[PDB]
Amino acid sequence: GSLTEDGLSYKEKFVVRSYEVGSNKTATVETIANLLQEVGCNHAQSVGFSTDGFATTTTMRKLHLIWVTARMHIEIYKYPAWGDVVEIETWCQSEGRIGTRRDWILKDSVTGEVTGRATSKWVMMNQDTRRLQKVSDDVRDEYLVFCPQEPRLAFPEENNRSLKKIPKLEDPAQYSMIGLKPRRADLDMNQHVNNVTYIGWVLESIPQEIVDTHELQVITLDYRRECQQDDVVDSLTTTTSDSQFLHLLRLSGDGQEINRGTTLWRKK
Amino acid sequence: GSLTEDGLSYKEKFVVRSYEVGSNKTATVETIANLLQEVGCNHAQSVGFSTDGFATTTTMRKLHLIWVTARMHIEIYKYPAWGDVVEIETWCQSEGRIGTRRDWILKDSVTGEVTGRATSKWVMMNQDTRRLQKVSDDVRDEYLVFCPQEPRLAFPEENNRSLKKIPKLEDPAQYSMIGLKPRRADLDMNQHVNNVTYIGWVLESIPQEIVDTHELQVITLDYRRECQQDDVVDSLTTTTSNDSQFLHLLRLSGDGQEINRGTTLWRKK
Ligand SMILES: O=C(c1c(F)cccc1F)N1CCCC1
Ligand SMILES: O=C(c1c(F)cccc1F)N1CCCC1
Ligand SMILES: O=C(c1c(F)cccc1F)N1CCCC1
Ligand SMILES: O=C(c1c(F)cccc1F)N1CCCC1
Repeated sequence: GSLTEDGLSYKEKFVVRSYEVGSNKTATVETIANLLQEVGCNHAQSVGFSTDGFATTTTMRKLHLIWVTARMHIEIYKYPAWGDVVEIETWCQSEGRIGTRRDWILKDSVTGEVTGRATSKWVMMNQDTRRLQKVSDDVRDEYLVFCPQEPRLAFPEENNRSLKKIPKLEDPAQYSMIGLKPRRADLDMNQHVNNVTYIGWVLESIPQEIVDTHELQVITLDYRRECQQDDVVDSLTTTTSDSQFLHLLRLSGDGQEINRGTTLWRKK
Repeated sequence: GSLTEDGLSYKEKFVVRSYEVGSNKTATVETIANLLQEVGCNHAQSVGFSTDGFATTTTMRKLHLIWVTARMHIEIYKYPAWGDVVEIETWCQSEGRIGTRRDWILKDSVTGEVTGRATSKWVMMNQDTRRLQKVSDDVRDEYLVFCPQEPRLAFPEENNRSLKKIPKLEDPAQYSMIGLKPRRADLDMNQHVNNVTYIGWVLESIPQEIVDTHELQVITLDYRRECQQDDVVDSLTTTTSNDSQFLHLLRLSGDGQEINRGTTLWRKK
């Protein structure tokens, strides 16, 4: 991978691996999400930011401040097949004192056509107290020189799927997958659960008949709380309708919410 | 990746990814195992085999026969760091009518030194009845032209740790991780649990203090029964021992039917 000619975005090519594909011989949404996360790491390394998923500066490290994902939105038109090369382009943009946004464009290396796109909202948080805070001007100026100055949105449409309010699922849920625990392969280098695992856990409550006859087109996921290594999760789904679903991840014991989201599927 | 000059082995280079590393900022043993599996797929594709992990010929497809892993053995000297390029070389060899063997050599692309090695035993099985069978001569002659004729072993040693008999763990186990279920990310393109998942499940019963102070040097794993998508697994570990050795057992949570048995060796960091 490498920064583009203007140094305001990053591109990387990936060959789809054998263990990265689902039952339709194409990459899973979790493989796509892992690749967006990997290209985001390489963009942060290529410009001197901390490489560990938190994209910190020496100022943030001193203050014990990290960037955390608050929302992930992904739309896939064509899943790359096993052996195919996918080219992902990523860039960041400041959203004032609210936080940062990271966008992605997925393309077929052979045809050059857009096969998918993603957007994510990141917030500043103290790693110890887990207390969110507004972005300070000392921090803003450190990353602004690596962002395009004019708006560059992967999802430009005025009021679109990526910025909608997600409601809380009402009990009883139509579908559920209970007793979900993370293993060591689900943890990152800092022993925290990888944000791609939450996507897999959300999709675990989608019935197999939907997976066998439909393809996932859109997924929006809000991150409210983190799941610890020794926590147990319950995944809940209800049909709100193409097939649309409302999702909810909550701790198995007290029922504390960790995630909420929506998925949209198309008939194959 | 590509077949070597003689067409009797395959090489491929991989860059270690950010989500592929553990707490030490180096590749996990499951990432290594996934890469050996990927280079094995590409070797099978480069010479005309099925590619779905079963390495089948038109003869094997007609008879509903597949190749399945019976044993996996891995020894790692240095785990590649995040960003490092690892070069893996793989080849196959016939073991008479017992089955096939697939071997691997892991090297650092910059230094050219051997950082790891693996060996695996594969058996012929009917897809439907799940009944093992000896390798027929019609099948042998279809893959023998893609194998070295003289023996080429990743583990040559006269007395080596890849061919030892593994005993069955006695209850009560010293350690255990109970209620392990596979999710959709644990399944392959044919909806079966990926062989690498069993390795992760075995390591789940190893206490965190061992993982934090030791590095995994050797892992031997026997595959006895497959875990279905809706099965639940219990992982059991007991210390058999500067080095730490463990005896492992994977069994179904209900009836206690054995699915895997193995051994791990760890050295102090
Ligand atoms: O400060 C950055 C960042 C950037 F603004 C440009 C390039 C690389 C970076 F890590 N980020 C905040 C969270 C999302 C990424
Ligand atoms: O505490 C978290 C969080 C995390 F810090 C890591 C993983 C998942 C999480 F929900 N958040 C609150 C603000 C949005 C993210
Ligand atoms: O028949 C093969 C094979 C081979 F013998 C040479 C090259 C590629 C192959 F898939 N195998 C069966 C078990 C796994 C390897
Ligand atoms: O029943 C299995 C098996 C399988 F066929 C697929 C996956 C895991 C398994 F333990 N075996 C019998 C001896 C060789 C492996």
